[PDB]
Amino acid sequence: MIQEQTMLNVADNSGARRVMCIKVLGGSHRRYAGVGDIIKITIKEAIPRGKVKKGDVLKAVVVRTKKGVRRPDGSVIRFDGNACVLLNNNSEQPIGTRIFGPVTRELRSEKFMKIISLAPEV
Amino acid sequence: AVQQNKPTRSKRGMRRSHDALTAVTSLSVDKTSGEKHLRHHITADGYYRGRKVIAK
Amino acid sequence: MRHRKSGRQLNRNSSHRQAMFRNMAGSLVRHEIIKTTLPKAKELRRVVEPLITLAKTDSVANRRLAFARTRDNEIVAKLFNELGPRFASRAGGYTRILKCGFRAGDNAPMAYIELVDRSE
Amino acid sequence: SNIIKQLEQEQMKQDVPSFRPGDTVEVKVWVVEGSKKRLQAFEGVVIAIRNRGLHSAFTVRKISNGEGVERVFQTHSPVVDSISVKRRGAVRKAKLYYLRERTGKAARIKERLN
Amino acid sequence: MIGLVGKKVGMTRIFTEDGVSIPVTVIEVEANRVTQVKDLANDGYRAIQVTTGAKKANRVTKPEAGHFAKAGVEAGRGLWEFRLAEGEEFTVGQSISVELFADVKKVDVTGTSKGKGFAGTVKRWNFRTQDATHGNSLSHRVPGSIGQNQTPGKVFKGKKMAGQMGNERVTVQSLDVVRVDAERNLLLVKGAVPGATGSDLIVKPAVKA
Amino acid sequence: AVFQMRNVD
RNA sequence: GAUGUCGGCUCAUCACAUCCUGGGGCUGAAGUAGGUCCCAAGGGUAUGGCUGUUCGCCAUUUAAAGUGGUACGCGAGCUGGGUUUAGAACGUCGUGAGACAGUUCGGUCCCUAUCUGCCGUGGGCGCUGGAGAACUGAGGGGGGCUGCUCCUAGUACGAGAGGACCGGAGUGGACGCAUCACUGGUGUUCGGGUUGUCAUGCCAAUGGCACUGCCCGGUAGCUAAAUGCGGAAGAGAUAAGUGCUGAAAGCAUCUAAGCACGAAACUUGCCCCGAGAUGAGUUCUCCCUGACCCUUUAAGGGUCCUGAAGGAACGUUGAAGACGACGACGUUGAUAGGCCGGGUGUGUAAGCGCAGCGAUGCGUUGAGCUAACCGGUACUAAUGAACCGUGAGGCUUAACCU
RNA sequence: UUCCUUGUCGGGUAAGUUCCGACCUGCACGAAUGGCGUAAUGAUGGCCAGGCUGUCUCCACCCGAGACUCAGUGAAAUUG
RNA sequence: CAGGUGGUCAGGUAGAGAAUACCAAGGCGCUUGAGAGAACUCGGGUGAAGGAACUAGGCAAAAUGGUGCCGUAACUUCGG
RNA sequence: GAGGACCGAACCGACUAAUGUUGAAAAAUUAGCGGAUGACUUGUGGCUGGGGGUGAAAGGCCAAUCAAACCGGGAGAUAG
Ligand SMILES: CC[C@H]1OC(=O)[C@H](C)[C@@H](O[C@H]2C[C@@](C)(OC)[C@@H](O)[C@H](C)O2)[C@H](C)[C@@H](O[C@@H]2O[C@H](C)C[C@H](N(C)C)[C@H]2O)[C@](C)(O)C[C@@H](C)C(=O)[C@H](C)[C@@H](O)[C@]1(C)O
Repeated sequence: MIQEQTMLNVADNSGARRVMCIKVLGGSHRRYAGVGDIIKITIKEAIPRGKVKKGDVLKAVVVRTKKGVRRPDGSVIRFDGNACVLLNNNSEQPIGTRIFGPVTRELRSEKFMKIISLAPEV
Repeated sequence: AVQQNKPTRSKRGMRRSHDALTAVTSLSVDKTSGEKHLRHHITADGYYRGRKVIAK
Repeated sequence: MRHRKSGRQLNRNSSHRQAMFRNMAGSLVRHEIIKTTLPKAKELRRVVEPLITLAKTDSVANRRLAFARTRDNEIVAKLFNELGPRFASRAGGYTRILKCGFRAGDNAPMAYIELVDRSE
Repeated sequence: SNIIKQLEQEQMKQDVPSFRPGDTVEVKVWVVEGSKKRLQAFEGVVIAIRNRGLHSAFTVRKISNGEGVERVFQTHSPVVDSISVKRRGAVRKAKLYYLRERTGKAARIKERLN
Repeated sequence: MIGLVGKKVGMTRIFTEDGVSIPVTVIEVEANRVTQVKDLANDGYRAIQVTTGAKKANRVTKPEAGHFAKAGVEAGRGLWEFRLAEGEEFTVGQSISVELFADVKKVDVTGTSKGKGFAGTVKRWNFRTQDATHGNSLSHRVPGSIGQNQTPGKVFKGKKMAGQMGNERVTVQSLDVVRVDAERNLLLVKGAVPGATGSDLIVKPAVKA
Repeated sequence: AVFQMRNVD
């Protein structure tokens, strides 16, 4: 259940360490976001040799949530913490060469195909 | 939070119209002792539905 | 909005209801009859009656479970040893409500409550 | 009431093994992969059972590649398959929410061995 | 077409072969019978009156009992009207059944909403609460301003305000139906429906397409 | 209590 | 012989000089996307950073982040940051006390609702004999937003790049309604752990108090963050607009006679209220078929005999309820409590035995305890009655009783 | 203390009329009406951050006291 | 009348203590009650996701909290 | 064992917030706070008397009133 001013753990080797969800993309007066919804985020922290530096602003996709992703059978896959992959701001597609952690099944949506190919679980 | 004017005694009386009491008129004769008492209530002598109870 | 709730707050904190119904339950046993307000009298039926059910079968364990309630050895002694067998085959209906007019002190709904047998 | 319970019991499966909470339990899960319906395993210690007849379900925590992954599963759902108990065990208090904070060696559970 | 009287039993679910879990609300529907057939002649419009269930033989009043006596059949627990589909023509006393619901596809399950009792402005119209602090006093869940000043100088009619909530007729539209078990008189409409458990219900086909 | 203050508009 | 004064919170209502969506004209309109103007107020019409600020700038969204009225809406609704007292200081002015739409720090925001108005809920009476239900719908309110993606189609268009009009399908954001079945929260009335102390004579076992002592859970119920549905389609008459025929005016012209299309606006459809709709309506059903005086002699005043349908009162009550009301039950009986069985929660009681120097463990044992759940049960509490309400129901006219 | 003014530049933040540093074009700083600096101290002013949280997004439920009903006593401001 | 009023007497357990909790001696349940379990208000508990996005302002709540030991920077008037 | 030393009850003080605003109270209560071996606090009894007193200075305080207390008198002051 991502919202404004929410810290998220980085989900890939983009070189970012800590990030925050400054804005929630996708519709007027929108509040919550998650599962796989795009969110632009500031980079509050990053390792020195990484592709990204602190204070950078670019769109990113949620991959994991503490709330978890709901399923038609009523099952839900909760995670210990939130995470997101840094998509390119210009035209999607992840920047990092490796996405850590088990991405959820809901990412299956054409554009996110590059992300799910990495990380063997789920 | 206070009146700008003094109400008529007539206006005061209409408000009192719902204040009137109504007699229950539900008293019932005892099956045994025959003394009058309210329905679904024991007699002062302790009789109730003709059986002896309380005895005080 | 209540909705399918049971019991009554009776303008008192639950810590007192754990006590006020604890002592009154023993008073009903000691004299086999007590005078009390009608709303409270119905509340009493859910207290003393289960205690009578505990008396239906004597055991070392049940004697202590009764001790956790009422907190009087003199009251529980009447249980099992006396009140236990006396109801025998009967299941429930250990006591009955009997309204007895309204109290003079503030028009409070008085209502007698008493055991089915009364043999003292 | 009776109309409800009769409708529920008919849908209930009769092949569910008993299991104590805190036991390690694999949970097979059928899932679409955009085509083929390949089955996938999901082993993990149970942390909270919630029996509600047909509505019954239980959480299955698993610590994978860092942060743990909890997943509830309906007992009678078509999606779930085998519910084998890979490891006998026992813990006091059927709920195990406190384990969510504990990590690594802290997550140990002794075998029930009986 | 005509609807039929129903009765809430309790929400459940029906598992599907694909493994999707679709919620449903059990609704028993004893077969309705037409106590009287309204018409443009004697009544000024064509319609049917129907009833179901088994009211106690002692508690039914003679003026009501004499109405069912005209139908020649034992009294139901209540009475409800359903407008005719014009092309329909039903005889008096005919036992309409739940079998009609096999082809209805979608239905509107009318029911009486639960009584929330008297409620505040927040619960009824989802008004947001004011500041919980920052010097605030005796004002949180309160409606606050309800008008302008000397202009109007009166609260507008129909203004959103605290009052009674629930305990009123409502009708969710285009609810899906799943199973139609005539043998058990079941009516497993998809999703939640208005009404307390055990309350009377009036299921009708959706006007919506 | 009456208070004091000033009505400086 | 007092109209509280900027902004913010909350709550809005109206206007159209229309921000977005809709319908068109023209274009220096290829398409995509614009410019400008007309019609149209149904709905919708940003979160933040700075500043007391409206405004403004910036960051990023969005189909768009409209302009204004409403005492520059709204302090008997809130806030007191500003301004705007009494303290003090800086700059400046004056010999001085002081002053400065110069600045900084600090500085009590009263009122139990009489009427109007509004949100709800009742009592009384009338609707012309009384009563029980189903109603007809005059009228009124509510709902009316929209992206993205796909098909058409990489087609019309275009040099390339790009990329549709009409129509269809799917899925989200915001909003409204309903619901607890799932996922969660609450659960001081359920179980367990444990600290200090007191008490039950003590071992053991329990209880009291310390925010429920501190907690860990958790039934029903309630509830969203949870899941179902809703905006429409259609039709009627139109606004701008596009016309057909056609004279005045041999031609021409959408119009003067006539005729055809045309919008989220209007009238319906959609949902709710509703015959106090005094213009008080319909339909179905039920109940009442006794004997004499008085008076100003009639819609007159009473007595005796009668008291029906039904209602009310009382009691048990309810996922109904502030109080009334409403639904259900009341001995030919499941309304409430209890009870029996089950479920659920807690997770291995008490006692005994065994192992150990001991704290503790094991066996008995998924045991004990289970509130508000479910299925059964008349054990108890809902007494027989009495009460209210009557005894055939005006005048006039017409149509019928074949 | 600077009217112009949110001076300009740099730092902090996705964005900083406040804050820190510097420039000096000091409307109208200035040396006992004391200038500048200062460890410690402060229920002092301003800003940033960690932790923490219903302050908020958005309220939800529960425990007590009033509100409500019955009984007893019984005011108030105001009022052509 | 929930305010104000000096000195003296100083039990048990835990504790550094006259703090605080439970108790002894001893004194009280505070001069209106009985119900119902609506809003709203006051006094409290908890809350999933986020953690100052609230606001004039981290206001209020929340949180930190003991003893023993390890260890502790800029700066300084060498005590901090 | 030094200190207008430190933490912290009594005691003293009254910074924040809520409640209260015809209140229980003509300034309190509740949850926090400052000082607490001293420029401390307090009991008891004196001293300074109205253009005067006193003041670590607010023109505060001098019996709930102080940019000149209260009582009585001039006084039925004057009031365009
Ligand atoms: C405890 C109870 C007191 O109330 C208050 O404290 C509130 C908070 C004051 O506002 C305080 C605080 C404040 C800011 O007002 C909120 C300030 O403006 C006034 C002067 O004093 C009031 C109401 C003031 O009225 C205000 O008078 C203004 C001149 C006009 C205004 N009216 C036009 C609307 C009116 O509200 C004023 C003067 O005190 C009223 C006079 C009659 C009093 O002295 C009375 C005896 C007060 O002691 C009091 C009412 O009992």
